Parts: sequence; C-alpha cells; structure tokens
Amino acid sequence: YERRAMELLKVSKDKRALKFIKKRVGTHIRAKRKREELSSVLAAMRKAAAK
Amino acid sequence: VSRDTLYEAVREVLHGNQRKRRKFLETVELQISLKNYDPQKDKRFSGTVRLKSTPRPKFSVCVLGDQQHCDEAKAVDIPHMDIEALKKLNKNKKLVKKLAKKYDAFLASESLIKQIPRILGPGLNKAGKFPSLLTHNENMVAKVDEVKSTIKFQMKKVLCLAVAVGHVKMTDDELVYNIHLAVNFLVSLLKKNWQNVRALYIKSTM
Amino acid sequence: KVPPAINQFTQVLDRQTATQLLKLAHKYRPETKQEKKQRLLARAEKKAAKRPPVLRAGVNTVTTLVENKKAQLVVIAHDVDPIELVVFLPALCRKMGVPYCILKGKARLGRLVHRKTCTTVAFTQVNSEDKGALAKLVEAIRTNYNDRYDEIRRHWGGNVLGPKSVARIAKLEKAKAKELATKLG
Amino acid sequence: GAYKYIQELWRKKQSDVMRFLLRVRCWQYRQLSALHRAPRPTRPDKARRLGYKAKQGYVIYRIRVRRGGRKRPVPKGATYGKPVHHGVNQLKFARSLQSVAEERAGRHCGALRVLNSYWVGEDSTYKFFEVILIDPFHKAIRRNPDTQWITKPVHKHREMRGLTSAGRKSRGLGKGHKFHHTIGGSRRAAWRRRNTLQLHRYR
RNA sequence: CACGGUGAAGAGACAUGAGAGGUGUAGAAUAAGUGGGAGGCCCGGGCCGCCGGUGAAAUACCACUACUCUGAUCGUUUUUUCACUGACCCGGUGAGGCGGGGGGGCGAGCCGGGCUCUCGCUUCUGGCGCCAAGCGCCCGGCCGGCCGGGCGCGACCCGCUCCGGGGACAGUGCCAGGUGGG
RNA sequence: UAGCGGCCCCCGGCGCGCCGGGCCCGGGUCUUCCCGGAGUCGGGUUGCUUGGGAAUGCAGCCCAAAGCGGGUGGUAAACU
RNA sequence: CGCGACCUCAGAUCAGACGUGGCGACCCGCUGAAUUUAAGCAUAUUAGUCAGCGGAGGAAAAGAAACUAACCAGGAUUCCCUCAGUAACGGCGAGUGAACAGGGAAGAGCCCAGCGCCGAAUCCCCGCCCCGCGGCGGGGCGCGGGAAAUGUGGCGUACGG
Ligand SMILES: [Mg+2]
Ligand SMILES: [Mg+2]
Ligand SMILES: [Mg+2]
Ligand SMILES: [Mg+2]
Ligand SMILES: [Mg+2]
Ligand SMILES: [Mg+2]
Ligand SMILES: [Mg+2]
Ligand SMILES: [Mg+2]
Ligand SMILES: [Mg+2]
Ligand SMILES: [Mg+2]
Ligand SMILES: [Mg+2]
Ligand SMILES: [Mg+2]
Ligand SMILES: [Mg+2]
Ligand SMILES: [Mg+2]
Ligand SMILES: [Mg+2]
Ligand SMILES: [Mg+2]
Ligand SMILES: [Mg+2]
Ligand SMILES: [Mg+2]
Ligand SMILES: [Mg+2]
Ligand SMILES: [Mg+2]
Ligand SMILES: [Mg+2]
Ligand SMILES: [Mg+2]
Ligand SMILES: [Mg+2]
Ligand SMILES: [Mg+2]
Ligand SMILES: [Mg+2]
Repeated sequence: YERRAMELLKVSKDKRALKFIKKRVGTHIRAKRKREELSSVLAAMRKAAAK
Repeated sequence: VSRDTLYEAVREVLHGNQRKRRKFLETVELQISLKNYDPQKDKRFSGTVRLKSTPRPKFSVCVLGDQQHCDEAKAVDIPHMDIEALKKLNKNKKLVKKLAKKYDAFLASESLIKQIPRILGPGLNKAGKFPSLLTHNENMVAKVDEVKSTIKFQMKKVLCLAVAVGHVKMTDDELVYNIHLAVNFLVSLLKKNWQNVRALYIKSTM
Repeated sequence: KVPPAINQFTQVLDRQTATQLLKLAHKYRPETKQEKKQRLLARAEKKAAKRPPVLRAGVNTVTTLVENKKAQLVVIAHDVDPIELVVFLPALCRKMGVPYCILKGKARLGRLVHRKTCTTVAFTQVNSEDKGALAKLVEAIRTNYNDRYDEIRRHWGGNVLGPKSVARIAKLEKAKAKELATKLG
Repeated sequence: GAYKYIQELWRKKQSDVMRFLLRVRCWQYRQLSALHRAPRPTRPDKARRLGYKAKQGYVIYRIRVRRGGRKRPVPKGATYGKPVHHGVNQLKFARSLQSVAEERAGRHCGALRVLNSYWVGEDSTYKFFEVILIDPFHKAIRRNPDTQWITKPVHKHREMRGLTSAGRKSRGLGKGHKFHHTIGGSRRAAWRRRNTLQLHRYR
C-alpha cells in the first residue's frame, strides 16, 4: 500500500492518495504523517534522479 | 521547491557559461510551468515579486511626473515628462506606443494616473502599462532600482510563465536567493502547493 | 522467488579464498578456558611476584564494532537458523565501508572459536606480520561484495522449476522451434 | 547491537523479505504437529524481551491454533431460550488465541511454568505462537536469585489463571477511567464488592 | 476480504517522455498567449527585425507551456483468456523401476557412416519361478595343490519433488445479502 | 478457679565471641555520549460486555503504524 | 566412497528431578442459563447469577500510572465510611448504576529486555579430599565434561543512565 500511495502521488492524486492512506492506516493524523514521509522519500528519489 | 537540486542546476549553468560565453547581452532567465489549472477559468493569480539585486543589466525605465520630479530626476539621469507633455504624446497613438514598447516598464506620480485614462486607457494596457505610483517621500534614488525587477506573475490564456533573473557574473548565493523569492512567491500564489509544477529550467538564455 | 537480501547468502567465497581466510583466522583465535586459566597463571607469576588481537564473535559484538567503524574484516556464515540475525548485516557493512564476506559454514565459523556454531566473526586488528595478509584478503573480498552490492541487492533467487517440468517445457519449446524451422522449410 | 536491527526488521511485515520468510516458515510449521518442541526461539530478541534467557531451564514450545471465533457448541444450532441468546455463529471467545496457545502448551508440559509467548506466523486457518516455558526445579533457575518467583507454588499454571501477558490483557485490567469494572483485582472482585450489602452492627 | 503465488497474450487507463498542425489581414509568412530584451549567429564584415511597417496581442535574440493527434519503449496498475506448480486438495502403494540422457533391435530417405520416429524380450495348457548362476579384479590359510572370503558387471547413468490427478480454484476463517416451520 | 505462682524437659527468637570465605565499593561540579518492549498501537466491522451514552472493556476477522512520537483529556469530525 | 563438524529429529527400564489426583469456605481464568419482574411479551431484568470446565494459596487476585484531574493540583494496589441510589444506562418503561475528590485502615517498593562498556569476566553436572552432614550446602583441587557469542554475568531502566 505504501508503493501504491507513492504511485498515486507520482501522478499527483494527493487527495485520493491521502484518502487511501486513511483507509489503510486508520486515523487521519497518521495518514497525514504517512503521506508526508512518502512525499519526502519521493522527493529524495527525484532529487537523486537529477544527479 | 527544495534547494539542493536548485544548487545542482545553478552549478551546472555556472559551468555552462563556458558552453556559451554570451555577447547578445549577458543575462539569463528561468521558466515556470504548471500542470492542471484551466487557462480560461477563474481563481486567476496576479502578483508582484519584489527582488533585491536586479540581476537584469539594462532594465528600461522612464518616469511620468509633476514638478519636484524635475531636478532630482535630471541629477539621477532618468528622463522626465509632464502632463502637457503627455498631451503631446496623446496627439497621436502612433509614437507613444512605440516609445512605450521600446521602454519596458514605466512609473508615474500621483495625479498623472488620473490623466492616463483620458482616451488612452485601453490604448496603454494594449502594451501592458499600469504605471506604479510614487510616494510623498519623493526619493526615487535606488527606489526605482528596487521597483524594477518586481516580476509580475499573472495568469492569462495559457499555463506557463518565464521570469527574467540572473547573470553568472553576480554571486551565487544571492542569485539563488532571487530564485528562492520567485519560486516561494509563486508557490504561495498558486491555488495549491508546489505539486502543481513540472520542472524548472534555470538555464542560459542562449 | 527468494528476495535478494536472503539470496545474497547463497553467493559465497570459493575454496581458495575460504582456505586463505581460514589460515589467517586460525592465528587470531580467542583463547579457550584452559589457555585462559594458564594465561591468568602466567600473568600472575610475573605480576604477583598488551592483549594480542583476537577475533570478535557474535552478531551483537560484530554489529556494534561495525557501526563503530572499528572492524577491518567481517565474515558472515551463510546458513544461520533465522536468517534475520544477519540479513541486515551486509547492508550495514556496505554503508560503513567494512569489507564483508559470506562464508559457508557456521559450524566451521564456530570451530574457529571453540564452540559449536557462530553467526559471524570479525578481524578488528592483526599483527604487523599479517597486515599484508589481511590486505590481500580484503582486496580479494571487496571486489566480490562491497563493490558488487548494488548488483547483489537486486538479484532475486529461486524461481527455477522441477527438472520434469523444465524437461516438458524444453520438449514443447523445441517442438515449437523445429516446427518454426519447418515454417520456412 | 544486532537486536534493534532484528526488532525493526520484524516490524516491517509487509516487506518482501518478511513476506517470503513468513510464507516459507508458516508452511514449515503447518507441516508439523500442533504442539511441538522448538530447539531455540525463532524470534530471539522477542523471546528475550518477554523474559527468555539462553540458559538451561528455558524451553520453547511452538503451538498451532485454529483461527476464527467460537461457534457455540449446541446440537444443531439450537439454544433453547430467548432470542438474545440464539447466537451460534458470530460469537467470539473472550481470551485471545495467543492465550489459548499458552494454555495448550502448559497443559501439555504441566511440569513447566508458562512465562510468556509471541506470534511467529499465520495463514487463514492457523495462528502460530512460540510459548516460553521454564523448568522451576532445574538448578540454574532454582539458584538464580533474579528468576525464582516461578519456583514458588503460587505461580503454578499462570496461563490458566491469566497471569501471563496475553492472559492479563483479556481481563479488562488496567488503570483509569476505562477500567472501572476491574477495581479490586477483577470483574469478579468489583462485582462482589459493589453487589454486597454492608449491614453494620449499629447501622 | 484473506490464505493465494508464476508466466504469455487480449483489452483498458497515456505517466516518464519522442515527434508534431495553428488565419478577421495587418506584417517577411501563418506572431496559440505571455516575461523581458540596445546589441547573437555565421566567420572588421554579413542577418531579418527589437524599431519602420503596424494589427485583435507586433515577430530579432532565448524561453516555458500548452490544445489535440500520433508513435515509442519501462505507464504501473486493472481486467479477460490461455498455461505453470510450489500452497492447498484427491487417489494408489509394503510411497518398487518417475523424468531425461545414453547404449541396443527394428523402420523412413542418403552416401561402412550422420538424422527423425519407434520398441524393449511373459498369450498353446487350472505347472514352476525368491534366497544368482556366470564373468572379471583383489585378499587370506596350510606345502603349483587344497580350503576360504571381498568388490564390480550381470540388474546402465544423472536428478530437485513417491507416483499420478486437479490447482490458485475447490476449501477454510470473517463479514454481507437471500432462503430457511429443519 | 485465682496469682508478674513454682518446678522439669523441649523448641525457638534474641545478644557477644572465634574460624574460613566474600565485598575491596561513595557523593558533589563540569564535559562528552545514550536512551527503549510491533501483526503491537491505531482504524473499520462483527459479536459479547459496561453507567460509559456516534461505541467502556474484551475477542474474532480485515487493514495495519509512528517517533519534536504514541495514549488519555467521558459527543462523532477538521484546525490549533 | 569414507571420515568429521553443525542443524533438525528419534530411541532408551540411560543419570537425576518434576507434573497428574484430592479438598475446594474464601481466590483466579473461562463458559454461562432459565424460573422471575415488566401485572401480556420479544429488548431489558433475573445476571456476568446458578449449573459446567480449568488452576491455586494460607491468602489469592491486584499493584508501582500509556492514572486522576483542570485544581493553589494530587500520586502503586487493596479495604472501610462518604461520594450515591448520584452522574449515567433504560420498550428513558420496569428497573439498572459507577467513578474522581475527601476522611481513614494499611503503607514499600522495585527488576529485566533494549542502549552501552568489561580477554564469557556467567551457569550446570560428574571425580577426589576436608567440613557440615533430617531444607544437599561451604572451601580447595581436576591439560574433567557440557551450556552459552542465535548473548550468560557485572553496571544499568525513564525517578534518567
Ligand atoms: Mg464471558
Ligand atoms: Mg501473587
Ligand atoms: Mg489493547
Ligand atoms: Mg422455519
Ligand atoms: Mg414453532
Ligand atoms: Mg492457674
Ligand atoms: Mg448487558
Ligand atoms: Mg481536545
Ligand atoms: Mg469531548
Ligand atoms: Mg532413569
Ligand atoms: Mg411477566
Ligand atoms: Mg403476572
Ligand atoms: Mg408467561
Ligand atoms: Mg447481564
Ligand atoms: Mg459455579
Ligand atoms: Mg489441580
Ligand atoms: Mg495448601
Ligand atoms: Mg501480580
Ligand atoms: Mg487510587
Ligand atoms: Mg445522598
Ligand atoms: Mg448489570
Ligand atoms: Mg479516592
Ligand atoms: Mg550482556
Ligand atoms: Mg543485572
Ligand atoms: Mg516507570
């Protein structure tokens, strides 16, 4: 589900990605935290890709 | 946006200066691109970026002002022009558009934006002329150098803009401060966050 | 389909590298209870009238002195009972630059120390005679594991069928191949 | 140490390495009997977290338990009463399947005391739990001052009175406003103390 | 929903990213809109323009994106079909010759020889059939003779599931609707 | 029976003394390091339970964590 | 082929121990009704009660906060008085029904894993000698055997180290 959520965020369906993460992990605060660290690791891959 | 890959981009164009060695005047720019905002739809963002260095060497400026904007303007070497001189300009819509198209951006005093929509309101925004007011402090020395390069991020009939920032002769950390100002002002000005972008080409002009 | 973090333990040192490593390891063995009791007696008959370098054993000791950078070579057995005791350990050694090798036999690796089994051993220091020997071992070992880790990390194991099914597919695909040769005649 | 790496790697159960190992091992433990001796803990750091020490006296007995609820064992699904007690199918057992594993391990090896237990794998039909048992008459346990609470006769069959971890989790015990029904030591103690009549001498 | 996987096609979604057409004229055409621009490129000279000219935004110089179409390969998932087996299941057996590779007897077409297929020794009768003959190579005891053993062919070799049959479906666990005077 | 009444055994508890062995141990000030229990929490659903009422507790099933985090703060939910 | 490690798994009337069963007033874990009341009865009530099953001890359980609170804050658990037949639950009907604060009885705290350092510094068993020998323990000697590096012991645990 974490791979599916970064796949949603790659296509930038961020609201549906947050809803799917909420359906997976439960509480909205944990969902926001999960989506934030998936954005962080996806940004890490994108900032690795340019070099 | 983050700053590490922007550092990588400015390093690769600081060493891409040797790829070019410019002679059509040394200046660079960047682009900004957006993904899914409708070009014909509402929530149109329209703002000004204050920039502190002005990394654009020949910024083309004139003043349109009343008395007490004469002697200090002649001592700072910016051409001055009066209300009856604007009547002289208003005598045809032939030469005034050409002078305003040769010049880039104007600035004007308090009571002459009252007289700029006589019959020439729609004539002057045809070339994008909203002249910016001065103040009662009456000190335009380097305040014109501050008012210039305030880049207008404006939405119009397609979804992209370009911003005139940079020369590699200037210092790198101030240049990335300029691009930081541009990108965080547009990310705040957008209807959503920095997800709306595609990429940033802070490249050379030529 | 075995994941690569487990499949990396199937690729090991060969016979020559294993014997050259064991020959070095036989000289840095930790002393047994007999040659520690008599070592106590030998210390006492001269002090009551420095520690030589040894092998560090076990996942906790080896893990702790790998993350402290203090290891110079680490040997990990291929066949521990839960593999999760050491499945992180090649990744840890690669990030902290420690030369790691995977050796066949926790029985051999716990016959180095005087026990039954051990998961891993580590050379922290060696004597000045064996510094060139550890240099030649490390230059042989690092070309297989530490420099090949980005290829090792994506190499999946298993996924090979039974010989009866491989033979059936082989007969079917060679029938298809010879029929495809008969297509053009 | 290595144990934090092992612990954080056991926490990522949906990863590929863990899914492979849980699948392979769960097949292995499904191939064996429902109650069998394990030569060592499968989860060493989890076992020592719950109280295992690798010394003589600690044994591991691995248990297979059947998943699901508790179907009410009435003949042909007929509970002869009011319709609130007509439930047969969707009922649940008050204790967890882990505590069921501990009580099966203890009732087999009645000469050993249940210390704790932990989860090692599952599929749709079984849950697998490793139970740590201890021999209170071995001299290592009998002569370690730090471990001899279990030697005392009050710790006979902790798993059958719910004094283990998975046993005490099912009793509703705890501190605070969520656990007002176990003031005393139990639901029993609270109900007895509240549903009594203190008839004093002098009223 | 879960246990519950492997591969190949069909059908989508068109993401990374390749190529590409723009007419109320005016004007160097056919400027999709915009930021800004005083002197490249080509190698002192040359080139349209930025300016003239001038229209609904004036085009040099470098720019971003688009609207839509198309192709490409890893869109990555979803879906259908066809297969696989290792989960699971069923059957048989004292889990007794399974699968390949040989080697041998026939056939097919060529010059004693290479290649494809095939077969493997029991049907004339209400007998009998195990506990090895034979061959070869070693070893021992008593003065080449006697006595007494061992190994190997006979009974080919290599393997990773006993052999088949199904198979990610039966099934089981938990929910959901229907049916339910048993 | 009464009694700080008696006598004789026994079993302790309580003090001092000897031999052998063990233990050869702290507080304050400053500096440098380190620190946590996962098919668990939590979510949904189901069933039981509770005074706990948009769910008090427990359990099955499914999902399934994080670390300036988590739990609680008796009305579901978002922001602080 | 053969030998030896290790792992996993057997066998033994192998050496030494331990469990079973009873009692069950009190205690712990499950399982768990219906009579009854509601002037009928199905939710409710009876009742988490009886019956059933398992496990103990001289007490058990509980217990040193993933607590109460919102205060000028308290401070493990257990028990008594009061809170209080109250908040609250309830075909909001019948009925059910706590908790905190307060006063007392009692009063006590602590330990691991984990993180780290110390030549595994740790444990068990057999042989000999001396003692004590009816709770099988103390000292010393064993080039005596195992366990344990898939982590024993010493320090150390959120009050910080
Ligand atoms: Mg119950
Ligand atoms: Mg107790
Ligand atoms: Mg819980
Ligand atoms: Mg019926
Ligand atoms: Mg009827
Ligand atoms: Mg008397
Ligand atoms: Mg109830
Ligand atoms: Mg709040
Ligand atoms: Mg509230
Ligand atoms: Mg015996
Ligand atoms: Mg009635
Ligand atoms: Mg009546
Ligand atoms: Mg009646
Ligand atoms: Mg009830
Ligand atoms: Mg009873
Ligand atoms: Mg009993
Ligand atoms: Mg008793
Ligand atoms: Mg307790
Ligand atoms: Mg209290
Ligand atoms: Mg009152
Ligand atoms: Mg009640
Ligand atoms: Mg109180
Ligand atoms: Mg330790
Ligand atoms: Mg300790
Ligand atoms: Mg604490």
